[PDB]
Formats: sequence, C-alpha cells, structure tokens
Amino acid sequence: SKRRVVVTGMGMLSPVGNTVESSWKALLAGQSGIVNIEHFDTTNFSTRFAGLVKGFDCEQYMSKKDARKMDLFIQYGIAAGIQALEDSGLEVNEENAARIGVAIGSGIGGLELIETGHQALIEKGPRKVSPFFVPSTIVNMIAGNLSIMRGLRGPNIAISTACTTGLHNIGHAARMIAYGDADAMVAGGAEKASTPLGMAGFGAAKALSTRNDEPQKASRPWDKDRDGFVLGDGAGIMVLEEYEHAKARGAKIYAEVVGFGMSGDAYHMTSPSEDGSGGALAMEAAMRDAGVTGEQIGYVNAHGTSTPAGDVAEVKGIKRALGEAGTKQVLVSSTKSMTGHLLGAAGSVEAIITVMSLVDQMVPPTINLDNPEEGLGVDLVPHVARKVESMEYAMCNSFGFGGTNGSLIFKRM
Amino acid sequence: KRRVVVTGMGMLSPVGNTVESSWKALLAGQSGIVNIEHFDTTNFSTRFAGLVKGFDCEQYMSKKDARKMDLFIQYGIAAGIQALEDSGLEVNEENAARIGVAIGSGIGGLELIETGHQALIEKGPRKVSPFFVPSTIVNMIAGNLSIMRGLRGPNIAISTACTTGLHNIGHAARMIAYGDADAMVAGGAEKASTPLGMAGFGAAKALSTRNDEPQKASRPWDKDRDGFVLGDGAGIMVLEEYEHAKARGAKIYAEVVGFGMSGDAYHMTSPSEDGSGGALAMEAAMRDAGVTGEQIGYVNAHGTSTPAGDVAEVKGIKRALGEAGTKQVLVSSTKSMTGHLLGAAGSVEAIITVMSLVDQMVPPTINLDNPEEGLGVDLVPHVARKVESMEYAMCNSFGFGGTNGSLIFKRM
Repeated sequence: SKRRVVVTGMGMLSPVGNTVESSWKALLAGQSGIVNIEHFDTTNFSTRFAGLVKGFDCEQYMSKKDARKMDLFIQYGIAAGIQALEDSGLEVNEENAARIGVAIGSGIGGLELIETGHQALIEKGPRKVSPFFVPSTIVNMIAGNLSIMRGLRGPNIAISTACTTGLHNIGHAARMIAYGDADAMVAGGAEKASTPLGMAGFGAAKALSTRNDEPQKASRPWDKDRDGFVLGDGAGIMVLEEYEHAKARGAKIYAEVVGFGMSGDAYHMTSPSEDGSGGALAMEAAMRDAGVTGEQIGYVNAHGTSTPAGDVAEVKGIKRALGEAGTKQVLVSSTKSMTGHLLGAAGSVEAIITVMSLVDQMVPPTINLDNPEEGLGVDLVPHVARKVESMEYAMCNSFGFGGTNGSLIFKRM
Repeated sequence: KRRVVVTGMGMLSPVGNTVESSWKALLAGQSGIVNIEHFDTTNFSTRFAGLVKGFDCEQYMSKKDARKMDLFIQYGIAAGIQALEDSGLEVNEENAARIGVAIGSGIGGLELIETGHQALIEKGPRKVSPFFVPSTIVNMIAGNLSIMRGLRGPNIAISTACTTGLHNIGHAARMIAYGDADAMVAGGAEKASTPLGMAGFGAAKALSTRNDEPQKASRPWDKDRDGFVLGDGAGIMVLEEYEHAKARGAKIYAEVVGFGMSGDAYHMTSPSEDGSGGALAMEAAMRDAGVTGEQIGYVNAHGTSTPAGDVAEVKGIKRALGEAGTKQVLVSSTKSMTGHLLGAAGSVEAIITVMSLVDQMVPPTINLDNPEEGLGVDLVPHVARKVESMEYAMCNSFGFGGTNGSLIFKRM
C-alpha cells in the first residue's frame, strides 16, 4: 500500500485549558490565558507575565515520587500523551508494542531543574547535584518516559527545533508511519520555559512584549501596537495511526495528515526573511506533498507571534503560497493572541487546533486585533470566531529561531 | 526509489580534527582521553574526558560571531564546513531550497547556560547576554550553518541523547529519499565537558572514576569497566540523492541503505537486559536495507563501557545477525579511544563505519584485556583488523531512555 496517516487521539495542556475540549471551547470564546508570573520575583525582569498552565495535577498520571525525577516540561508532555492515548482507544500489548512509537520533543527542556542543579553545584558542590539531573532535564525524556510508562517499543525520537518542535515531531511521526517503521505514533511537544533564566534569556534578546500593565492585551498579532511575543507553557500531543489499521478497528478519525513541508530562511539567527519566502517554501512543499492548491485551504493557523518583523512577513508568505484566488477564500488567525507562544508546544497545540477547526467547521479568532497594519490583503478573523462551509483542508504554520520552518496540512475526515 | 549516498564528511574528535587524522589515530589504537584542565576538578568524582585539542574557530568565523555561540555550535559548524568543502557541493540560488540541514545535540550549550544563570543570579536579569537563547539551544547548529551557507531546504535538529547523531543522518536520508531535498548536511555535536555536565553525569554515577589512568578508563566489555567516559566533538555527513551526485561528478564514499529505530520501553537509564530493543532497531535497519546477518561485516557498536549496557548489546547483535552472521562479523567500540561523544557519538561513528567500508579495515576495541566470559563475538581487541569483501557495515547508538538506532551503509 501507499500508507495514509490519520489522527485518532489528541491531548493538550495550555494556558486556556487542560484538555483539548476545554482549550478549544475557550479559544472559540476568545479567552486569554495570559497572567502575571507569581511563582518567582519578577522585579527587574523586563517582562513579568506569561501563559501559564493552571491547576496542573501530576498525580492524575503518576506518583509524586516519580514526578520528582522529571522537570515540569516532561510532566506536561506525559500528561498530554496519556490523554491522547486514552482518547485514541488504542490497545498496546506484546503483539504490537514494537509497532507503536513516540516522537516528542521540547525546544529548551528542563530549565527549572537546570537552574536548580546549577545552584546546587555552585552552593553545595558537584556531589550534591541530583542523580536525576540529566534524565530530568534533557529534551528527549518526554519520549523516553512515555515509552517506558506505556510499553511503546516502536521508533523513539525527539525533534528539538525551537518554535517548530511540535509541528516537526508530528510531521516526522507521520513520515515514519507512512514509510512502514510503525503503525502508530504518539507525537508532539511540550515546554515549561517560564522560569527565571527563560524569562531573562528571551528578555535580554528583547523578543518579548513588555506590556506588563495589560498582560491579556500584550499578544496582538498584526496589530499596529504589537511589541514582541508572549511566552507560554504547555503540551500538545497527537496519536497518529496508519489508516487501514484505524479503519479496521473502526477508530474515530479526527483528520488525515496529508502534507508536511519544511524549509530554512537562511537569513538571520532571530528575524525572518523580510520576503516571507522561507515560510512560503515550507507551505508550498506541504501543498505539493498533499496535492492541493491554495483554494482548497480554508484555514491557516499562523505562526503569528506578535512581532513587528515576523507577523507581516508571514502574510507575504501565505499570499505567495496560496495564490490570489486561494488568498481570497482563506481565513487566517493566530491563537497565540490567546495562548501566547508555547515554544516547543506551539506547533503541536496549534496542529490540534487546526484539526478541531476541520472537525467543527469553525475557526478561532485573532483577539486584540484592534488596529491592523494597513494593506494586508487577508481576513485575519479579528475578535470573534468564524464559521466555515465545506472546509476540506486546513494548514498549520510554525516558523522558529534560526529560520527553521514547517507547515502541516490536515484533511477533513 | 531515490537512493542516498555520502559525498562529504567532517569531524572534530578527541583523537583528531579531521576525518583523516581521526581515522588514522583510531586504526593505531590511540586514546584521546585526557585530564580536564579548564576548570577546577578538585571535588569531582570524574576528572577526565575526551577533549577536542587545539580547536581554532577563526578559520570559520570571527571572535565577535563565535561569542554568540556555545562551543557545541562552533564544533558543529566546523565539522559541517569541513563536510561541505569535502563534498564540493555548489550552493546557488537555483538549488538552495533543495539543500537542507539535520543536525542536533544531546544537551546543547551547557557552558553558556551556566554562565547565563550565574549572571542572572549575581547581577540580575539585565546582565544575561542578549544571545543567551540562540547561543545555547540545540537547534542552532542547524540554524547557524544554514544561515552561513545559504541552505534553504528542510532544517531540523533531532535531539535524542546518545543517538542524536545517528538519527539526524538517518532522517536526513529519509527526507532526501522522500523528495524533500536533494542534499542534506547532517549529524551532531556536543561539548558537555563542563562543570554542570561532569557533575550531572557524576551524580547519576554513569561515569568511570578511573582518575589515575584516564586512557584505560574506557574499556567496553572488559571485566573491570566502571561506566562511560565523556567526550566532546562533532561528526557531520553531506548526504545526497544518488543521481544528483553522479551527475555532478561527486566522490561517493558509500550509500546509506538501512535505517532502523526502536525503543527499549524499559528504564530511564539501563537497557533491556535482553538487548531486545537494540535488536529491534538492527532488525529494522536490516529489513530496510534488504540484507541478512552474513552480509554485515562490521558493527560499530554503541559499547559505552557500562556494566549493564555492553553485555546486553552483544545479545542484541547476536539475535539480529543470527548464528552464521555472528560467526563472520567483527564488532568494536571506538568509544574505547574517543569516549562517548553523546550527541556526536552516532555521527562520528557513522563516519568511522563508512571509512571501514572504504579501507576494508576495522578499528579495534582498545583496553579489552579481560573480556566477559561467553560473549560469542570477535570484539577486535587491541589492534585493527583487515577485512575481505565487506559490502555492508552497521553503526549502532542506543541512548538514555531506551531510544535506539542503527544505520547500515553499503560499499560502492
């Protein structure tokens, strides 16, 4: 067979909810998840707010003893992963363990436990660093832990491509299923970089919004007053499955993965091609992969991180990739307006969002879009959700630091 | 079906700063393990490491630019430029979009992470470098090299601890075969020999503590082994679609014919006692390549010099290759000389594996004075070994968490 790949399970922790359903309901209602940071002293930090996961309870998934061996990014990823597996109804036994794998990464990994470990080294010396330091912090250990907990013995990988992480893991999980390495994969990304070193690091690059007096208004993609991105935490995970295998068990199929495209800006360490041409290359490759034209794409969940340079360039890329006719019929929005930029989880969370839009024939809004840049030639779904009619394909973009770009195209099922 | 070949190689390792120098050294059984002198190792339980010697960034970039990059990135860039130049690949406007990068790291920029955190803690948030993020995160070898060389094809970074370098090469090959690119620069780099890195692996007790004889510490399969020896470096390959390479006159070292992956699903730090995870990855690679055990002349093992690890791998190799295959095969761990290069282990060892096909010569497992009894395999103790009509060789990397990979290369 030419092996097709479908989404049969989804799982999510985000600043606007701790399940896919809660998050999606909140997004359709235009709710922000951005709040002040309470868990450390933000006093001389130029940005003091972030998109935080609320009320996270790890004990729902694992013991406090086990959780102590894991940074929160790993706990978040495990939680969304368990959600996704249970949602899929996939059964894992000795017969098929070797055919079920994991592709889950993080952009930065366990910053909090990194900070804690370095503190211990510096205050108490080398012999007082936790024995779990390495496995608690390194980016591949979401995939490691979840495979161990669930007996997943298929391909085990972790892509770490900054803001594109979540998208690339899903894309390559699909590639591996299609190639024959596995019949299912648990795939995505997680991040918890809202720590002192993380906020200072992105602060020092002056990448973040500094609208500290109005956190919920800080993230405003394409708005004339945008001043950098809002950092958020979370996890997004999909169970992907070979189509015949899913059909044969009569699985609920949320969507089909039909295109995955990748490119590099090759421009600058932190700003995008002013062209938007890198983004366009990834979208164009995804479209060719899926065999679709611009008119067939009803929705693009943009990267749209609320940066001056970034937001505008993406619109140029989208127009180039979709063409004139495609551009006229398409809706584009950035849910980062509500969630913030989830970094390693951005791409997987947004892929889930993109799939839900196909499922409900409904597109979430770009909130805070009060005064758009002049001369963008696209409907950016400002303020309020929008219903769509017969949308068969939707696209998710993630365009990260170093110029690493990816797009996924999902098809309605 | 689009075939994939190796047309450029680049390397920084504890035994040399080019592929040729490293290979010559490995064939001569030379160790690159040395005492750490760049920070005070007084209270550290392990005080030695495989270090890159005499690294000079200036032949690739200014001190001003290097300042925006942890050494792991500088190492990766260096091996990447070597590889590109070795390949003779021409990058212009017409083909930039078809040439990509797949390069990762296991841990990334620990030194600049430590430095940044120190600044934050001593001097506050406004004193953290503006380059903190791009200087430390694991995807920025691929980012920086793409920028420096105008590479606009797929840009990824796999970070799978010890299997990183292998997985990046494998997936770069997958992407070429699939049609996403006509060439890829692929591999891994690491420079984790820092205070936090040595303390971190020290606290897990994963390291040899033979501080009195650093060059004897790494002794895969030897009865006295007591954990791995950490090493730094970078290994990079230029991969390219076969027709594209032939059409331009490229020198072709070898063909990538098999890539297999699995997960132990067993424990966060020790392997399936079976070795069955490793076997699954080897078996998948063999099926991908369409070969039997007897067709594999050489396995460059993971063999990190851990008590649990080394033995389990031999079980996996015997299972994957079968009895007849096992009888005709040679197996060695070059980590006996280089140490465990973490994110670079797999890509450096893939280069080694290719060179063994090119020269019909297998490097030794040094320090193998007293092997575990009842391994049923030739582990090439002490001295290099010549081979006859070896058409395929296999490279394994089996990392923390149970993430496994194997690559099979074919002689041209």
